[PDB]
Amino acid sequence: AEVTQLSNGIVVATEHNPSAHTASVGVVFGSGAANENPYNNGVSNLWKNIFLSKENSAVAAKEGLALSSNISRDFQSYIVSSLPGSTDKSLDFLNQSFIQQKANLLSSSNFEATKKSVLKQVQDFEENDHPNRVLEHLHSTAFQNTPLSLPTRGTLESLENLVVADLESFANNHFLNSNAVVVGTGNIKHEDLVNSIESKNLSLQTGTKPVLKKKAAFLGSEVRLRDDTLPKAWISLAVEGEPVNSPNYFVAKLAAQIFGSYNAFEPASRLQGIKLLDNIQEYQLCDNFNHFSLSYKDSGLWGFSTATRNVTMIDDLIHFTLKQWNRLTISVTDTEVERAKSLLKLQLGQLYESGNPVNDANLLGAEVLIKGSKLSLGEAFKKIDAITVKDVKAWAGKRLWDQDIAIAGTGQIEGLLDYMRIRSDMSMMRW
Amino acid sequence: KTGLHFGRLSLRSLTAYAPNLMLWGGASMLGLFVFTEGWPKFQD
Amino acid sequence: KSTYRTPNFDDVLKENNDADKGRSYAYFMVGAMGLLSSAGAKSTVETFISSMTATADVLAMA
Amino acid sequence: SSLYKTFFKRNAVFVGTIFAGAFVFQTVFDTAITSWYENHNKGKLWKDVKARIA
Amino acid sequence: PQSFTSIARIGDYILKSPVLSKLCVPVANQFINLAGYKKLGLKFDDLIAEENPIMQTALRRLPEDESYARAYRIIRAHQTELTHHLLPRNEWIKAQEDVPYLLPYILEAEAAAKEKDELDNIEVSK
Ligand SMILES: CCCCCCCCCCCCCCC(=O)O[C@H](COC(=O)CCCCCCCCCCCC)COP(=O)(O)O
Ligand SMILES: CCCCCCCCCCCCCCC(=O)O[C@H](COC(=O)CCCCCCCCCCCC)COP(=O)(O)O
Repeated sequence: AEVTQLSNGIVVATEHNPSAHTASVGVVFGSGAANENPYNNGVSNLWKNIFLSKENSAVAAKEGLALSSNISRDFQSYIVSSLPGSTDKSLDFLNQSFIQQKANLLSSSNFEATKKSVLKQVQDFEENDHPNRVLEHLHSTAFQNTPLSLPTRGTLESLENLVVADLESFANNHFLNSNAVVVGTGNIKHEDLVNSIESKNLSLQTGTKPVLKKKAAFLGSEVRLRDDTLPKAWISLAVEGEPVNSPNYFVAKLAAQIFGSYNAFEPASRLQGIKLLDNIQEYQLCDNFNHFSLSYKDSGLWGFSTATRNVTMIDDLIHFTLKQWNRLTISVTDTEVERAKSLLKLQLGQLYESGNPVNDANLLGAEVLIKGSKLSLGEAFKKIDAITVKDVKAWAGKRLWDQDIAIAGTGQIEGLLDYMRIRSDMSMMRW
Repeated sequence: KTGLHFGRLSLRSLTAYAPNLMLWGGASMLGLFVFTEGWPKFQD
Repeated sequence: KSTYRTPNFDDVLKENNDADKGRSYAYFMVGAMGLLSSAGAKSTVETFISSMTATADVLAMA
Repeated sequence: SSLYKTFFKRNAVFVGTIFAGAFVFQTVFDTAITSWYENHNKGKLWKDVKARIA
Repeated sequence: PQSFTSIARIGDYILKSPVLSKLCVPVANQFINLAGYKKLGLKFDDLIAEENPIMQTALRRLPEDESYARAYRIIRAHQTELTHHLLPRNEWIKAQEDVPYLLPYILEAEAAAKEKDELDNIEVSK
C-alpha cells in the first residue's frame, strides 16, 4: 500500500492495487458548495447532473465505461471506471466530453430537461428525508452569513433563476489546472498513467480561482421547524469542532467514539459498553442516536443527532446526554479510552480499505488538494495509540466546558425547552 | 482486574471527586466561616 | 422564502464575539450578587437570634 | 484569556468564594460607614462633649 | 438483603459435611413445623418479598401454569387469615410438595446482575 504524487504542470496521484479487478480514473477540483454565493447556489449540483445525463452516459456505455460524480462543501469529482485493460479509453472520454467540448452538453434541449429533474429531487428531499435535512439546517444556523452555510444541493428558490450563462461563468473561475488533481485507483500503475497524459498535452486553463473574503465563524443559535403532523421528533446539536490540519484532529474523533451510535431494535446494540445507555433504556428515551466529528478546511462541528417517538420526555434525553459530556473534563476513566481506541481503528480501517475504487478516488483526491500528500493508515494508527486520558481532559476543557451550542429540530418538538435551559447544562455547578 | 465496586460509591470515582472534597468539605467549612460570628468564639 | 435564509440579527450582534470575554463579565455580575446576598442573609439571622439573649434590665442585676 | 478558570469555574471554590469574600466584607464595610457617620456628626457626640466637660 | 447466592453457599457447605448435617438438619425440621405457613396452604417461596428488581425478573420468567397456582394459594391464605381459622387438615401442604420452585430463576438473575456490575467498574492493563 503506497501512494505516489508527481507534478509536471499537472498534479497526478495514484494508489496501485494489483489484486483489484477494475480501475478508476478521474479529476477532482478544489471548489465545493462553500465557493458559491446565495444567488448561484446549486450550480455545482447542476454540473454533476449534466455530466451524468443520458446522452453522455450512452457514449460511455458503448465503450464499456461507467460514470460517477460527488458534490461536497470543499471539493467535487468526476470519475470514469472501466476494466483494467481499457484505461486509455477512459482517459480519452474525460478529454473529449469534459475538457475540450462543452457546447454538446450545454444545448438548450439538454439543459431544460436536466433542470427539471434536479428540481424534483430537491423537492422530494425537503419533504421526506427528515434526518438529513435537519443536519443541513444545523450547518445553516451555526455558520450564518458565511460561506460554510450554503446547502450542497441548493434551494428551490435559487435553482429556478439559473441559466446556461451561470454555469459557464462558474466553470471559467474554478475548473482550472491549479485547482485540479488527476487521480487513479484500483488496478493501474503510476508510470502508465503519467505517460498516457504526457503522450498528449492536456491543460485546462492558466490562472487562479477567486478568493472569498469572509472566513468561517461559529455562532451560537437555533432554528425550529415544528410539524405536528409528523410521527417523530428529529434533533441535532453541536459545538464548534476541529478543521483539517488540526493537531487535535484524532483526539476529537476518539471523543465521539466514546459515546458512539445506538439502535434500540438491534439486540447487540443494546449491550455496548457505553454508560449513557443505562439512563436511556430505563424509560426508552429514543429510537437511535449517533455522534460525529466533522472537519472542513476552516472549521468543524462536534455533536450528535437523534430520533424519538417519546415526545413527552425529550427534556430528559437532552439532559442525560449533556451530563455525560461533562465527564470528559472531570472523570473519564482509562478503560473507556482503551475501548474507544480499538473501535476507532476498526472504523477508520473499514473506511479506507473497502473494495470500491470509486470511494478510494474521492478520498485520495480530497486529501492531496489540501495537504499536498496523503497520510498512510499505518501512521494514523500510531497517533491514535499515543493518546492518553490527560489529552482527552485537556481537549474537552477547551472545546466542551461552558461553550456555546447550535440546535436544529423538526417534527413534534414542543417538549424541547428553550436555549438557556440547554446552554446551562454545558457545565456542572459541582466543579 | 477489578475490585470492590462500592455499589455506587465507586472509588475509581471517589478520588475522581474527592480532591475537590478538600474544597467541598471546604465549601461548607467556608460556610460556617460566615454564619457563626454574631457572638464571640474563636477556634483554629 | 427559503427557510435556509436566516433573518437579519446585525443590530444586536457584537463586532467581535470573543467567547472568553462575554462569559467573564456575565459571571462577574452573578458572582457579585451571590456574594452580597450571603452577607445580607447572615446578618439577618444574627439580628433575630441575638434578640433572645438577656435584656438590658436583666444584665443590670448581674 | 482565562479569567473564568478558577475565579468562577471551579464550583467547590466558587460557592466557596461566594462565601469566602463575604466574611472579610462585613468588617471593612462596618468600619468605613461608622467612620463616615461620626465625622459627619462631629462636635455633637458624647465623646466630643466629655472632652471639654472634664 | 442477604442474597440467595450467599444463603446457598452457607447451606450447601453444611449439607455436605456429615457431622454438621446431623446437628443442624433436625433443628431445621422443627423450625419449619413451628413456623406454620403450611397450615395456611403456602409453600416457602410464596413468602419471599417481591418488591425488588431481581424478584420481578424471576416472577416474569415463571411458566404460566405455575403462576396461576401461586395466585390461588396467596388468595386462599388471605381469606383464611381474616376468618382467624386454619385450613382443614387434608388441605395442608405436605413436606414432599414444599419444593423450591422459584429458586433456580432467582439464582440465574442474580448471577447476570453480578457479571454486569463487574464489567461496568473494571480495570485494564497493557
Ligand atoms: C417562589 C417564587 C420565587 C421567588 C424568588 C426567590 C429567590 C430565591 C431563589 C434563588 C434564585 C437563584 C437560584 C440559584 C440557582 O440555583 O441557580 C443555579 C445557578 O447558580 C449559579 O451558577 C450562580 C449562583 C447564582 C447566584 C444568584 C444569587 C441569588 C441569591 C438569592 C437572593 C436572596 C433571595 C442553577 O441555575 P442554572 O440552571 O441557570 O445554572
Ligand atoms: C425575614 C426578614 C426579611 C427582611 C426584609 C428586608 C427588610 C429590611 C429590614 C432588614 C432588617 C434585618 C437586618 C437589619 C440589619 O441590621 O442588617 C444590616 C444590613 O444588612 C442587611 O440585612 C440587608 C440585607 C437584607 C436581606 C437581603 C436578602 C438576604 C436573603 C434573604 C434573607 C433571609 C434568610 C447589617 O447590619 P449589621 O450586621 O450590623 O446588623
